[PDB]
Amino acid sequence: TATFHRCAKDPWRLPGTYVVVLKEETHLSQSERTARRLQAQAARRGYLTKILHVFHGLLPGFLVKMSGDLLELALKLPHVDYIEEDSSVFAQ
Amino acid sequence: SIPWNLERITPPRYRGGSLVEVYLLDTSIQSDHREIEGRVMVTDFENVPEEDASKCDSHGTHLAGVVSGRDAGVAKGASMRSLRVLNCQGKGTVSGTLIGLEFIRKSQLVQPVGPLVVLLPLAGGYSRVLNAACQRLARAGVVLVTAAGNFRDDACLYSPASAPEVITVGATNAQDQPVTLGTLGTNFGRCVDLFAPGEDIIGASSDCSTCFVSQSGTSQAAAHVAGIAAMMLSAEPELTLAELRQRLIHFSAKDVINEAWFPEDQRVLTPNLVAALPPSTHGWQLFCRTVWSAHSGPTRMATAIARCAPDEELLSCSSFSRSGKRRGERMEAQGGKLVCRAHNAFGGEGVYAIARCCLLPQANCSVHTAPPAGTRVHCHHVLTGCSSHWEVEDLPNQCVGHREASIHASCCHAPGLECKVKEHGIPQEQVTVACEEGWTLTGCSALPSHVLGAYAVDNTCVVRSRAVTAVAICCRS
Amino acid sequence: XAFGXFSFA
Ligand SMILES: [Ca+2]
Repeated sequence: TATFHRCAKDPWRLPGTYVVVLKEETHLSQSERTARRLQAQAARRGYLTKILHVFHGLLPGFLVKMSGDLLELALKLPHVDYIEEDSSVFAQ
Repeated sequence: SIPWNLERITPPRYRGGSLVEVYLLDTSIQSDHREIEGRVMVTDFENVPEEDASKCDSHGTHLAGVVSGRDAGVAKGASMRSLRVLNCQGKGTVSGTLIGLEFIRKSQLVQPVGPLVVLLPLAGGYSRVLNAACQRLARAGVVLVTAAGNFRDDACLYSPASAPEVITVGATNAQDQPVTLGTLGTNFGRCVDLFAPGEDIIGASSDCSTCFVSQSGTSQAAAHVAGIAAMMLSAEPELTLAELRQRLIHFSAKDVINEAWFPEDQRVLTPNLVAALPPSTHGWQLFCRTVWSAHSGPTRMATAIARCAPDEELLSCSSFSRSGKRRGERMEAQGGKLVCRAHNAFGGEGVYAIARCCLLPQANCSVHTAPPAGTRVHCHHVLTGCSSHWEVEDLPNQCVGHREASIHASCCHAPGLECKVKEHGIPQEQVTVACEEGWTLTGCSALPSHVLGAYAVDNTCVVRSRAVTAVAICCRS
Repeated sequence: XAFGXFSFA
C-alpha cells in the first residue's frame, strides 16, 4: 500500500536521493534497522547506498542516496508509508 | 521617514516580541549588522546543496531585519535564531528543510522556551513530505509562517505554502495591489491566508554593517507577519494557532485589494486582507473565518470537505460551483466534530464546500435535519446556519428549503450570544447583504432563480446566480 | 527569474 511521489515540476527534481517515510508509530530503533535492511538488500544486488540521515521527532524515516532502480524493493520494506524523491526549494 | 510598509501595518487607532522566539530558515546571515546584532543567534545548523560572500548572506539578513531590525523592523525587540538551509545562490532541498524543521523541534525539547514562530521564506513544488512535517510541527504547538510563492500562480501547488496548519502570506505593494512583475509576482488562491507589504521593503543590507536595501517578495511579506505574530504572542502567549489566525484576519484591512489583478476563478478563493498590527482598543468577541475546501473534482459521487481547526466550531456551511451543477451541502459529524461537506451533481466539473469556522467557547452546537417535504426545520438555542442538499438531478430560528431537498440547521447553545437574520433580494449576477458593524457573519445562504452558490466574504454574505434572495445570519455577545 | 528569487529576479 506504500506509494511513491516525486515533484511535478520536472526541473526541480533531484533524482538519486529519496526520503523514505515510515508509518507514524515507528520507533527510531526500527527506522535504523529498516535503513540497514535496505542497504543490505541493495548491496546483494550490487548497488551502493548511503544513509544520509535518520529522521525522528517529527516523521520517522530516513534520507537515502541510491539509484531509483531500488524503489520497488524499498516500497516493500516493513513499516514504509511512502517514499518521496528529493527536490529543490528556492528563496522567495 | 517611516517606511511605507511599517505605516501600512499600523492600525487606524494605535499606541515587541521578546518572550517569543522566531526561527528563520534561510541563507546564512550577517549577524553583526547593526540592525540585528545581539538580537539574532546564528545556530550554525547548515544543510545546503553545492553551488551549480556579500551576496551569500544577502537574502537572510534582509529578512532578519524585517522581522526584528531596530530601525526598520516590525517586531523591534524580538529574539531570533537562524538555520542555514539555502546555499549562496539561494537554493535548498526538501530533505534539507526537513532536517532543519526537525532541528528546531529537537532544540525545543532539549531547552524549552516560550512560543515559537518559524519563518519559512522559501518554496518548491507540492511536497507530500514537507507539508506533513509542517503539519506535525504545527500540532506540536509551533507557529509557522510561510511565503505564498512568487510565480503568479495558485499557492496550493507549492510547499510549504500549501501545507495544512500554516499561515501562508502573499505580497502587496504600496497601492495595496498584488505584486505582479511580468510573468512573476505574488501567488494567490485559497491556500493564501492573507497579504502583507512585499514590494520595495527596506531592511538590513549585508553589503556593510550599517547599510540598507529595498527588496521585494512573498518572503518579505511573510516576514511582516512573523513579526506581527511575535507581537501578538507576547501580549497573549496562550494563543493557539487557530486563535492567532483568527486575530490576524480580524485585524486585517479588508476589501482593499482590487481583485481584477487575479485570474477570474481565483478571485472568489483569494482572501482580500492586508495584514496589520492590533489596535490599542484591544473583553470577549466572536471571531469567524471562511474556509474553502479543495475542489471536489468531477466524479459523480464527489465530495468536497471543509474542516475547522480542533478548537473552532463550524457554525455554517455553504457551497459553490461555477457551473451551478450542484447537489448542495450538509453538516455531518466526524471524529465527534462537525465538518462541511458539499456534493457534486452528475456531470458537474466539481464543487467547493465553504465552511464558516468560529471561536466560540461554551458552545454546545448540534445539527437538526429534515428530509424532503417547502422543507423546514427549527432549533426548539440560536440558529447560526442553514445548509441544504438534494439527491435529484434537477428542480425565527427556522430554515426553509426546496420541497425536494433536505435541510440542515446549525443550532448552538451559547448564552451571551445574540443573533439576528437579515434578508435582501433583487430582480442578477450577485446579490449581497452585510451584517452591521460590530456583528459577526455566522451563516450565509440563498433563499430557494438558479443559484451557483453562496459564501461569506468577511461579514458580507454573497449569493451568485445565473427574484434571488441572500440571507445572512449575524451574531454578537 | 529562475525561480522567483531575489526580488522577482
Ligand atoms: Ca493554509
